[PDB]
Amino acid sequence: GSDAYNEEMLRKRKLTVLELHPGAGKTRKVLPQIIKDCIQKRLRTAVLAPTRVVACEIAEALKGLPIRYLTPAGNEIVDVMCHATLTQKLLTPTRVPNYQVYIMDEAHFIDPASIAARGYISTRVELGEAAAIFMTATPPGTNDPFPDSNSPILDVEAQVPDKAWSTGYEWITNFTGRTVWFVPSVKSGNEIAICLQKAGKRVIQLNRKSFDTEYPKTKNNEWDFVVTTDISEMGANFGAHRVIDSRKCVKPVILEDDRVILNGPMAITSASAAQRRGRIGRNPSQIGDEYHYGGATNEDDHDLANWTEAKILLDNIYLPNGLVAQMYQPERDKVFTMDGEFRLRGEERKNFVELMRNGDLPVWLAYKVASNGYSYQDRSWCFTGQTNNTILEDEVEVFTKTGDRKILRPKWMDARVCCDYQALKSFKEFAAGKR
Repeated sequence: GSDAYNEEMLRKRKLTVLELHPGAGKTRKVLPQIIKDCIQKRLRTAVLAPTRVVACEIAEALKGLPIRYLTPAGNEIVDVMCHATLTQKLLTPTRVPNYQVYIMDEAHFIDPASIAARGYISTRVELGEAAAIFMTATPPGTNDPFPDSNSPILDVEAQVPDKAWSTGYEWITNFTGRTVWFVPSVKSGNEIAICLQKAGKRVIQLNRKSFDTEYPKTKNNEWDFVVTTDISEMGANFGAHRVIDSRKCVKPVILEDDRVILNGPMAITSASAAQRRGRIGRNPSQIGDEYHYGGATNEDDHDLANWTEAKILLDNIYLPNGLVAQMYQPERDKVFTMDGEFRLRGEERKNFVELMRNGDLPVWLAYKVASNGYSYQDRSWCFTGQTNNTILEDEVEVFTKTGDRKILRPKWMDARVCCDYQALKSFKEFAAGKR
């Protein structure tokens, strides 16, 4: 694919993918060119970043242009927001400008709200109401683990250990410079960190929890190893020389529409493998950048909660005249449910929104509660299943809004609300009517 923008990509019915090499040297000389042109042509433009990190990067690039920065809360016709901000506005009937132009950065993001916004955007574009530009090193549909790069990358199939080692693995410990090592879980990373410091290496550990505090500590490069989960596949830049990829993740997976579990280690998609690899090969300067990788790559991931969630969101975004919001074309092969299967109506839909918005419940859980006639402030469903016992140690008592010391045992189990301590406590709060 190509990285070259031209102004013909802004006429209505156009959907373009700019396949950019990872670097600031293109996205942040390109995005401004597109935005200047949208201003030149008086086009109501929406610019969509995956995370808060990438929006503050986009804002920097566009400083001194008339841009409005949106959040969940007059001369500017160009609005910057998170993928999730768009999808939220769509779900919760809040007025959104008739955007003639959507620019989605990291348009591979496999996050329920991203998929669903790609679905809505592509639909509007098909109908002749808008143009769209999706920017991504790894477009949906592509299946290439080793894409184009800025510098050459040396790709190396290798024995990569998932726990500490005493002997062997000279290649890992010899290395002069700087390594990003992608792991499935923190515990696996913890084990590997300790092994590394028992070879006098210095290791920053990045995960969803540690990220905001530790990501900045790597910016000054006084480290030999960053040991990271898939948090670092998106909006995370390093001065590294090589990448070691286990080629594994842990994902929320649906078993049985009756249980979501966190299943791993399993094999990552080719997009994830490309993004992990994509931390190196960024600077034409640095030529001996390497990528040592473990297991194989797998695109059969229908099981993932994320794909059912995206579809739940999409079915609940409304369009005039019996039109059907479909997924971006390359991602339709992931949805197996009928169009409008998950559509909720009136009371059920308002509760669905409030349970995600004010409830902080996963899309899947929120759907299951609203699906079954249950209201926002009714929490009876938390204590009226069986063998769905959440446990601290050995059985979690809770002190309700209205009396009892009821035992917590919800009708539906989502691992994502009892996988942490902050997760569980937050879910305890919820059963207890206390938000």
